[PDB]
Formats: sequence, structure tokens, C-alpha cells
Amino acid sequence: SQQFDPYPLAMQFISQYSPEDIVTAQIEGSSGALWRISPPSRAQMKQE
Amino acid sequence: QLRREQVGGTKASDFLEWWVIELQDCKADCNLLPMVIFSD
Amino acid sequence: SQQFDPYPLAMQFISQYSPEDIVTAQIEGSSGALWRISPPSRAQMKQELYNGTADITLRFTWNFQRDLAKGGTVEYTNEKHTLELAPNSTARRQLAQLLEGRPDQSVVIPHLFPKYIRAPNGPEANPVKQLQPDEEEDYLGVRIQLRREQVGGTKASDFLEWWVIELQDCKADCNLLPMVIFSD
Amino acid sequence: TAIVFTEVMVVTKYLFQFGFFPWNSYVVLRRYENKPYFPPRILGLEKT
Ligand SMILES: CCCCCCCCCCCCCCCCC[C@@H](O)O[C@H](CO[C@H](O)CCCCCCCCCCCCCCC)COP(=O)(O)OCC[N+](C)(C)C
Repeated sequence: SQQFDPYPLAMQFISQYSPEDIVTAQIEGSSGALWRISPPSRAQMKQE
Repeated sequence: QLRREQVGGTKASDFLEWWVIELQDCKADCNLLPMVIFSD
Repeated sequence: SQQFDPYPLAMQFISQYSPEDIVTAQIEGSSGALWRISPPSRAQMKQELYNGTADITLRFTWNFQRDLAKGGTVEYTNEKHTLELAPNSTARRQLAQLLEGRPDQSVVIPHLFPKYIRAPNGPEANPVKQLQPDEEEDYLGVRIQLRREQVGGTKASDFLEWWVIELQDCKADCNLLPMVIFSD
Repeated sequence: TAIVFTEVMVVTKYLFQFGFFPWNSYVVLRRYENKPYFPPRILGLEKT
């Protein structure tokens, strides 16, 4: 709320929601799986 | 970004690939992307 | 409509639907992903495909996801076409040969790809009974093939495999399979 | 006038009936199968 306090529309929107009703999703960036693509489709990707 | 890892021969299929994405302006949690969502 | 104009049942069925209510799904044939199977399970596949006694099944399943914001309750409509393979028949022996690593071997499974499908408001995307009266001989055939790619040692696990399927009678769009579906 | 009108109507329908006229091509007729406002149908000159 402090971060978005100057703005009126943002402030009313955030005020509308309870604190235990908003969640932060800490999606990992690097923790992915192997990229699986057939070599022909990857070559076509690069060429296109 | 794309990460490679040699295994082992065909050139491009010769080794493992995966993808790493990170936020544009990251200081210390570069390996993490927050996403705040409001659920009614 | 012109293509199916002589037939009465087909003509009434097509007339029933609006032109902006039927869609063609240009599912790609060759643009697949790597076939991932554990080496023991692949070896067991090949061995059971050669020296098997019980018939082995082979199923082709379609599944349409429709937008749920337009009303309607069921959100997925799916159905499968199951084809049996009797032991030592030509197709099963052909597949067992296919897994051997031949460079340009191919197999043809007759009557597997139902071209015209219907997607009702229920979870049964049955193939149109009418446009394909035979219901088993009107299904298109599918040419299956396996592609290898050397990497690099164990022989069969030494290199990448994926599968490419294409329509039985293809001239220029061989890398594409159309699938016309009527949605109520 | 009733007798004359019915005679003229039967002859006119017979003349239009012929397939050479453009309205009747087996394509226009098929698409305009149940549309009530096809011009021949409204005028009664449509071929069945
Ligand atoms: C699709 C649109 C078509 C439009 C057609 C419009 C036609 C509307 C009017 C219909 C014809 C007019 C009839 C009016 C008759 C009034 C006078 C009548 O009473 O006289 C009769 C006499 O009538 C004549 O006999 C026949 C008249 C025939 C008129 C033909 C008109 C054809 C019009 C064609 C129009 C085509 C339009 C096409 C548009 C695409 C008396 O008969 P009677 O004396 O007791 O008979 C004795 C018989 N005997 C001698 C053997 C004993």
C-alpha cells in the first residue's frame, strides 16, 4: 500500500482486498527441465 | 538465455540444451521471478 | 457441400451447421518432440512386439479444449479410436522391424485417422457417423515412421529417436494432417 | 378470371420449370433449399 499510495485508483483497488487474500508466486527462473525438440524442428526454428 | 551442456557426432544435436529466464532488472534474487496475484 | 452433395444424409448434416461453426485443425505431422522411453521399456516393447502372443492395442486419441467463458459446462471433449494388432500379423511384424534402426523403413496402419469429427456439448467427440458411413473403411490410413539422430557406447540407447506420422495418401502437404470438426 | 388465371399460372410454372434458366443450376437450388425468400419461391416459379 505504501508503494502504491500516491495513486488513487491503485489505492482503492488494493484497499478492496484483504491481506490474506493476495499471494506472491515465487516462480523459479533457472530451475527448468531439458529443452526437448526434434533436431529437424530446431533447425527449422533457427532458419525461420 | 540458453544454456548448453556437452555430452559425449552431429554438431547441433550433440549436446543438452535448456532455457533460463530472469527478470530484466535483478540484483540478488536473479534466480527468481515474483508474481503478485489478487484472488477474489 | 459440393464434395458431399450427392449423398442425402451427409448433405442434410452439413446443411445443419453454419460455415463459421466448423474448423479445420492443421495438426502437424513431423513437428514432434523427442521420444523419451527408458531403454528397458523400449527393449521390452521390441521384444513383445516380435515374440508376443496376446494382441497388442494401438490407440489414437483426440481431445478438444473449448473456451469456458462462452457458457457451457463441459470444457474438454475427448474420444479415442482403438485398433487391435493380432500376433504375427503384417503390421506388428512391420513395427518390430521398424524399431530395428532401419534408415528408411516405414509402416502403414490402415483406417486409423477419422477425418470428420463432431464436438457436441457433451464429453463425446464421436466421429461423424454420417460422413463416414462405413465407420471402419472410411477412416484414413496413417504412415508411421521413426527417425534417428546419432549423438556421441550402448547400441540402441546411443542416439535420439522421434516419431513422424503422415497421411497415407499425401501429395504436397505431407507434413500436415487436416482434421475437420463440427462444433455445436 | 379464375379460369384464365389458373391456366396462365400452370403454363408459367411449366415454362420456368426448365433447368436452362440460371436460377436452376443444382447449386443455387441446393444452397437456397429452405430459405423462404428465394425470388422464385416467393413468386411461386421455383422448380420442384
Ligand atoms: C405470374 C403472373 C401472371 C399475371 C397474369 C395476369 C392475368 C390477370 C387476368 C386473367 C385473365 C383476364 C380474364 C378476364 C376475363 C374477362 C372477360 C371474360 O369474361 O370474357 C370471356 C371470354 O374470354 C376469352 O374466351 C378468353 C380470354 C383469354 C385471355 C388471355 C389473357 C392472357 C394474359 C397472359 C398474361 C401473361 C403475363 C406473364 C407475366 C410474366 C367470356 O367467356 P364466354 O363468352 O362466357 O365463353 C364462351 C365459350 N364459348 C365461346 C366456347 C362458348
